[PDB]
Amino acid sequence: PTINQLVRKGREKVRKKSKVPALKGAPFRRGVCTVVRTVTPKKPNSALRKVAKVRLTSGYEVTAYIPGEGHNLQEHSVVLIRGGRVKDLPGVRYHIVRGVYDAAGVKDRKKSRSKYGTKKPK
Amino acid sequence: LTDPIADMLTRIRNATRVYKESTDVPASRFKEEILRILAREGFIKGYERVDVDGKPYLRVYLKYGPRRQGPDPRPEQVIHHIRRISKPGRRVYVGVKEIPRVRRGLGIAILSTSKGVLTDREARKLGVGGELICEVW
RNA sequence: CGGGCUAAUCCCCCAUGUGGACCCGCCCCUUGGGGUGUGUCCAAAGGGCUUUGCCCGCUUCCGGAUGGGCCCGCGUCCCAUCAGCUAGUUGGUGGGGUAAUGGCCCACCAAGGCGACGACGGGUAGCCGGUCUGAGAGGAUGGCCGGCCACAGGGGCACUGAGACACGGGCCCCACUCCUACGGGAGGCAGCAGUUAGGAAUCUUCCGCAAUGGGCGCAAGCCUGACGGAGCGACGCCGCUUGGAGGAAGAAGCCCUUCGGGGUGUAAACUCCUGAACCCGGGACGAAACCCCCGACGAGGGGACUGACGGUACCGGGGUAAUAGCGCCGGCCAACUCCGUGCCAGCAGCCGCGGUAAUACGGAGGGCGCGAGCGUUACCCGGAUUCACUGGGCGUAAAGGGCGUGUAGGCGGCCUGGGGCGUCCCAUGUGAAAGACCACGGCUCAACCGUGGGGGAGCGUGGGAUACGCUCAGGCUAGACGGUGGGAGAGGGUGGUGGAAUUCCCGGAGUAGCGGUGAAAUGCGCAGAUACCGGGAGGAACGCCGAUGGCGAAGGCAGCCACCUGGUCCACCCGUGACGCUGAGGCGCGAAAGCGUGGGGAGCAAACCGGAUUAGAUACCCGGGUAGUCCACGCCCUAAACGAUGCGCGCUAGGUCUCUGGGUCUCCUGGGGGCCGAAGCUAACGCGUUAAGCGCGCCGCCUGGGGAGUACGGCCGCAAGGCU
RNA sequence: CCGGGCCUUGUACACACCGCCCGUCACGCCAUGGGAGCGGGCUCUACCCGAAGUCGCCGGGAGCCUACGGGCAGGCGCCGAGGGUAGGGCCCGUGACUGGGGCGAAGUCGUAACAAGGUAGCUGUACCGGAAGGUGCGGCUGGAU
Ligand SMILES: [Mg+2]
Ligand SMILES: [Mg+2]
Ligand SMILES: [Mg+2]
Ligand SMILES: [Mg+2]
Ligand SMILES: [Mg+2]
Ligand SMILES: [Mg+2]
Ligand SMILES: [Mg+2]
Ligand SMILES: [Mg+2]
Ligand SMILES: [Mg+2]
Ligand SMILES: [Mg+2]
Ligand SMILES: [Mg+2]
Ligand SMILES: [Mg+2]
Ligand SMILES: [Mg+2]
Ligand SMILES: [Mg+2]
Ligand SMILES: [Mg+2]
Ligand SMILES: [Mg+2]
Ligand SMILES: [Mg+2]
Ligand SMILES: [Mg+2]
Ligand SMILES: [Mg+2]
Ligand SMILES: [Mg+2]
Ligand SMILES: [Mg+2]
Ligand SMILES: [Mg+2]
Ligand SMILES: [Mg+2]
Ligand SMILES: [Mg+2]
Ligand SMILES: [Mg+2]
Ligand SMILES: [Mg+2]
Ligand SMILES: [Mg+2]
Ligand SMILES: [Mg+2]
Ligand SMILES: [Mg+2]
Ligand SMILES: [Mg+2]
Ligand SMILES: [Mg+2]
Ligand SMILES: [Mg+2]
Ligand SMILES: [Mg+2]
Ligand SMILES: [Mg+2]
Ligand SMILES: [Mg+2]
Ligand SMILES: [Mg+2]
Ligand SMILES: [Mg+2]
Ligand SMILES: [Mg+2]
Ligand SMILES: [Mg+2]
Ligand SMILES: [Mg+2]
Ligand SMILES: [Mg+2]
Ligand SMILES: [Mg+2]
Ligand SMILES: [Mg+2]
Ligand SMILES: [Mg+2]
Ligand SMILES: [Mg+2]
Ligand SMILES: [Mg+2]
Ligand SMILES: [Mg+2]
Ligand SMILES: [Mg+2]
Ligand SMILES: [Mg+2]
Ligand SMILES: [Mg+2]
Ligand SMILES: [Mg+2]
Ligand SMILES: [Mg+2]
Ligand SMILES: [Mg+2]
Ligand SMILES: [Mg+2]
Ligand SMILES: [Mg+2]
Ligand SMILES: [Mg+2]
Ligand SMILES: [Mg+2]
Ligand SMILES: [Mg+2]
Ligand SMILES: [Mg+2]
Ligand SMILES: [Mg+2]
Ligand SMILES: [Mg+2]
Ligand SMILES: [Mg+2]
Ligand SMILES: [Mg+2]
Ligand SMILES: [Mg+2]
Ligand SMILES: [Mg+2]
Ligand SMILES: [Mg+2]
Ligand SMILES: [Mg+2]
Ligand SMILES: [Mg+2]
Ligand SMILES: [Mg+2]
Ligand SMILES: [Mg+2]
Ligand SMILES: [Mg+2]
Ligand SMILES: [Mg+2]
Ligand SMILES: [Mg+2]
Ligand SMILES: [Mg+2]
Ligand SMILES: [Mg+2]
Ligand SMILES: [Mg+2]
Ligand SMILES: [Mg+2]
Ligand SMILES: [Mg+2]
Ligand SMILES: [Mg+2]
Ligand SMILES: [Mg+2]
Ligand SMILES: [Mg+2]
Ligand SMILES: [Mg+2]
Ligand SMILES: [Mg+2]
Ligand SMILES: [Mg+2]
Ligand SMILES: [Mg+2]
Ligand SMILES: [Mg+2]
Ligand SMILES: [Mg+2]
Ligand SMILES: [Mg+2]
Ligand SMILES: [Mg+2]
Ligand SMILES: [Mg+2]
Ligand SMILES: [Mg+2]
Ligand SMILES: [Mg+2]
Ligand SMILES: [Mg+2]
Ligand SMILES: [Mg+2]
Ligand SMILES: [Mg+2]
Ligand SMILES: [Mg+2]
Ligand SMILES: [Mg+2]
Ligand SMILES: [Mg+2]
Ligand SMILES: [Mg+2]
Ligand SMILES: [Mg+2]
Ligand SMILES: [Mg+2]
Ligand SMILES: [Mg+2]
Ligand SMILES: [Mg+2]
Ligand SMILES: [Mg+2]
Ligand SMILES: [Mg+2]
Ligand SMILES: [Mg+2]
Ligand SMILES: [Mg+2]
Ligand SMILES: [Mg+2]
Ligand SMILES: [Mg+2]
Ligand SMILES: [Mg+2]
Ligand SMILES: [Mg+2]
Ligand SMILES: [Mg+2]
Ligand SMILES: [Mg+2]
Ligand SMILES: [Mg+2]
Ligand SMILES: [Mg+2]
Ligand SMILES: [Mg+2]
Ligand SMILES: [Mg+2]
Ligand SMILES: [Mg+2]
Ligand SMILES: [Mg+2]
Ligand SMILES: [Mg+2]
Ligand SMILES: [Mg+2]
Ligand SMILES: [Mg+2]
Ligand SMILES: [Mg+2]
Ligand SMILES: [Mg+2]
Ligand SMILES: [Mg+2]
Ligand SMILES: [Mg+2]
Ligand SMILES: [Mg+2]
Ligand SMILES: [Mg+2]
Ligand SMILES: [Mg+2]
Ligand SMILES: [Mg+2]
Repeated sequence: PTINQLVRKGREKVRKKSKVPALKGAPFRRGVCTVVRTVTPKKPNSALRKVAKVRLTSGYEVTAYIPGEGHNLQEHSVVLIRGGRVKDLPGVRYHIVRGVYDAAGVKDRKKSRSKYGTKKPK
Repeated sequence: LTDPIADMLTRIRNATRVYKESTDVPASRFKEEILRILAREGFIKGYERVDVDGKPYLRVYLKYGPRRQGPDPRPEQVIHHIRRISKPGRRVYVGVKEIPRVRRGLGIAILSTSKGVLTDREARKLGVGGELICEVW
């Protein structure tokens, strides 16, 4: 377009749409589970994934997917979450953090333990 | 017409692609002063002040490269490139320090100045700047 | 609360006036600047030592110096789905008030001020130096340190004062809490720690004025949560260690095997050497001044006291093998096999892994990369050339406004002169320091810090040059406009009008079916249809000409005639002499359908009824048939309103066809309409003097798909609905 | 009618017509809007009362100091945080019920578009219909032969 136009209308510095609103610009928000259960994914997969619906100090309430195998999550379980969705599971945008609060890490897990809150054996 | 200068330049660039022995342009001391530069640097062969059905002109005599083999024997261009810079839409002004050096020194940029039209180097020599007319190679 | 007493650097009058304040006059100046003269007004404070002199202070007046106040110019985020705001509101006269201009305050006169250069309202945020990213332009950012501002529980106010409308001052009001002897009182951590709460999370209720700096004091000294340090926290950066050398064709265990073997693996073990920490001895720099001695309380030269960190670093002697953890191994992206499992349990940042031979989950072996770190999440720049100034784009991928007219604005052809706004050069003041950048210097390096050096943009002052931009003036005719003479045309509007056909009515004649389909049926017909002849009424569209044609900005326009009128082209080269292009807004036009009012109504024809095809047939085919299609006046304003191609100008081979002009009539030249194609462009298909080619100016427009041209608000409208 | 060969053409198919794909109704999750209303924030206008406090007048029937042509107290007033009455503006949240939309899928009905998709398709409007959609008027070719 004309330089004039660029002088009249300039160009639009399009901003970003955050992908974790329920956080309120925070890296971690505590919640309290409300609907511990399983959730099937959309194609092309099949399973029964471990979801957690959590109310937050941010007032909101969102599904948080429980990573790993075997957990200890039921209603009233103090928990923490993190940013990160699960492509195949619409309705889930955030993760939970094992080994934190009323959530414990994975059992007999030895590799990538950090990502699964599981301390060191012998 | 808006900018005869680019038009001038445009006329050139338009013929050099078709390989014209010469071509014409409406005249003006400024257009000439320009052209003055464009043979002293060697892109053109020079101009003479012709005259068409009552009107002045500037039939510019064009210079091109040598015939070639391969499948495209057409003679390489002297003026590989010639584009306007400062314009009526955006007048462009430079200080002596911020005067560009065309294509690492193989081209030039004609500059209008209080001390006559100059080349990218002539200005730096004279220590001035001005309305960057165009860059050419 | 009250009664009565006493000192002073407290307060008051008088005197002295160098001097300073005010009025009025006059010189200079030029906004209330300095000097001058008469009338008027005003200063003060003592205390101490070694005592006719010193030091400290006190009074005024000029100046310096620093710290300020007020005012100006340019710059400073998001939404126009905020388009209008304004009565102290803008100006003036006159007073108040302050240190001082001021509508900062009051009174009165006037009717004015701001705004698409985005006023008014809303949302957000403390700005700058800098900080990070970045090749850069630019973006994001404003903690720490440095400067300025604003606040001191939420608001208002004035006093004290050189200075505030004051955080640890005061008055009141509100909200809150606490104390209490129940009559009443108090408080304000956003000072240093600390508690409680909220949160993903941010520390010690430590030492000391030794240093630096600050207040007070002549000094001694005092205050000092500023400041100097200690501690906590891998929070980030820097540095260091968990060892070094020798060490088998190579222990065990462990993983793989084609069972011969392979891998871990110089790794260990063990030999030697070195010696983190932990033990003792020593033990600082920072600290030289104030002060005291002589001199002169001065220059200068001598004299001591003092160290929080701390018995710390650091120096010496001696001396122990002394933590390794994390991510990753399908591609991006460096690093491979084995079991378990079997679209289950699971990884996932994207493309995607798993359904009995998984380099993609889990474990293990082994391996890759960093290394007291390793990873994840969050957010910022980058890659994003994906808001493109550098540096993009709109024929079919998202994007040309339906078309015109025209305001503001942007932009503007040849030649001469003045001015010197942009613009360029030189000088010069500011552009604090910290930081960034180069050189070097101290902690044994580095991180950190010190020293010097070296620049700019930007704006303030003076001078200069004049090419382009601009402005003022003078000429010109190559863009535009115009005069003379013509030409073609479904250009638009009103009024008349001509014939063919369909439908119905009337008359004559005539008989067993017509009509309709792929085939049939509904339907019409002995109450006489169909096909024929004759006459009449009514509405609508104009056959051949006619076409790859023409006109129109577009939608669109088609029998003939006349009138009213527009645009347009060619020639002659007669006049004006840049008068121009574009065009956010605004305005007008705008096919069909649709709306309102009043006509009109033959043919056709949504909905509707019927008959058929079908599994069904709310459809495609058939028989009827209402609005509507037609006219007048109003709206409605959308579309595949298409060339899916904005408008004007200049430059860039041609060939063939066609419309209309001019010539000299073979042919040449103008303007439109198609075709193939030069170079060139283009992701390709394609375009190509009617560009989608090389360019200049201006407008509109795009920024993944869907959600959606939907919701909200606003405007328009009778409504359906339109615009944004 | 069945199969195959070559050329061309169109194609939204490439698991290749046993393709691809549209819409209503069914179920599940999420999200926005409409909605008799309720709940809170912000802001504007007018009026009543109005604390401290500066400022302006009075200081007498009248107290105190004298610095006595005065000063303080003390009285009246204008402005005034804020409180109250009433009425507008804007935004957030919430709401019986309601309207469509998105994603999931392995269901139900039919088969609208992509080939001449079996009635060429799309489009504006208008009407109709369980739904994709049909149809009438005009328009584009992005229509096959
Ligand atoms: Mg799967
Ligand atoms: Mg909670
Ligand atoms: Mg529990
Ligand atoms: Mg994430
Ligand atoms: Mg890991
Ligand atoms: Mg440029
Ligand atoms: Mg006395
Ligand atoms: Mg006196
Ligand atoms: Mg003051
Ligand atoms: Mg005012
Ligand atoms: Mg008046
Ligand atoms: Mg302006
Ligand atoms: Mg704006
Ligand atoms: Mg900021
Ligand atoms: Mg910050
Ligand atoms: Mg600061
Ligand atoms: Mg405040
Ligand atoms: Mg306060
Ligand atoms: Mg507070
Ligand atoms: Mg307060
Ligand atoms: Mg206070
Ligand atoms: Mg203050
Ligand atoms: Mg305080
Ligand atoms: Mg505190
Ligand atoms: Mg807590
Ligand atoms: Mg601290
Ligand atoms: Mg001290
Ligand atoms: Mg001191
Ligand atoms: Mg003394
Ligand atoms: Mg004492
Ligand atoms: Mg104290
Ligand atoms: Mg400090
Ligand atoms: Mg070794
Ligand atoms: Mg010791
Ligand atoms: Mg020392
Ligand atoms: Mg030692
Ligand atoms: Mg060892
Ligand atoms: Mg890693
Ligand atoms: Mg992997
Ligand atoms: Mg593989
Ligand atoms: Mg890597
Ligand atoms: Mg590899
Ligand atoms: Mg993993
Ligand atoms: Mg894929
Ligand atoms: Mg396997
Ligand atoms: Mg380290
Ligand atoms: Mg990014
Ligand atoms: Mg890169
Ligand atoms: Mg870039
Ligand atoms: Mg692009
Ligand atoms: Mg398109
Ligand atoms: Mg168009
Ligand atoms: Mg104009
Ligand atoms: Mg000019
Ligand atoms: Mg001039
Ligand atoms: Mg100038
Ligand atoms: Mg500096
Ligand atoms: Mg060194
Ligand atoms: Mg330095
Ligand atoms: Mg530099
Ligand atoms: Mg400079
Ligand atoms: Mg200057
Ligand atoms: Mg001049
Ligand atoms: Mg101009
Ligand atoms: Mg002129
Ligand atoms: Mg002409
Ligand atoms: Mg003319
Ligand atoms: Mg009829
Ligand atoms: Mg008859
Ligand atoms: Mg008849
Ligand atoms: Mg015809
Ligand atoms: Mg035609
Ligand atoms: Mg003439
Ligand atoms: Mg003349
Ligand atoms: Mg125009
Ligand atoms: Mg219309
Ligand atoms: Mg119509
Ligand atoms: Mg009607
Ligand atoms: Mg009606
Ligand atoms: Mg009617
Ligand atoms: Mg009828
Ligand atoms: Mg019909
Ligand atoms: Mg039925
Ligand atoms: Mg039937
Ligand atoms: Mg039917
Ligand atoms: Mg009919
Ligand atoms: Mg009607
Ligand atoms: Mg109707
Ligand atoms: Mg109608
Ligand atoms: Mg009608
Ligand atoms: Mg329009
Ligand atoms: Mg067409
Ligand atoms: Mg056209
Ligand atoms: Mg369009
Ligand atoms: Mg263009
Ligand atoms: Mg002729
Ligand atoms: Mg032609
Ligand atoms: Mg062609
Ligand atoms: Mg070519
Ligand atoms: Mg191009
Ligand atoms: Mg044309
Ligand atoms: Mg336009
Ligand atoms: Mg989207
Ligand atoms: Mg979108
Ligand atoms: Mg629409
Ligand atoms: Mg609405
Ligand atoms: Mg609408
Ligand atoms: Mg066959
Ligand atoms: Mg054959
Ligand atoms: Mg075929
Ligand atoms: Mg089939
Ligand atoms: Mg549903
Ligand atoms: Mg709602
Ligand atoms: Mg309400
Ligand atoms: Mg009242
Ligand atoms: Mg009052
Ligand atoms: Mg009083
Ligand atoms: Mg009030
Ligand atoms: Mg009020
Ligand atoms: Mg009150
Ligand atoms: Mg169809
Ligand atoms: Mg079909
Ligand atoms: Mg079809
Ligand atoms: Mg239609
Ligand atoms: Mg219905
Ligand atoms: Mg129908
Ligand atoms: Mg049609
Ligand atoms: Mg049309
Ligand atoms: Mg078309
Ligand atoms: Mg087609």
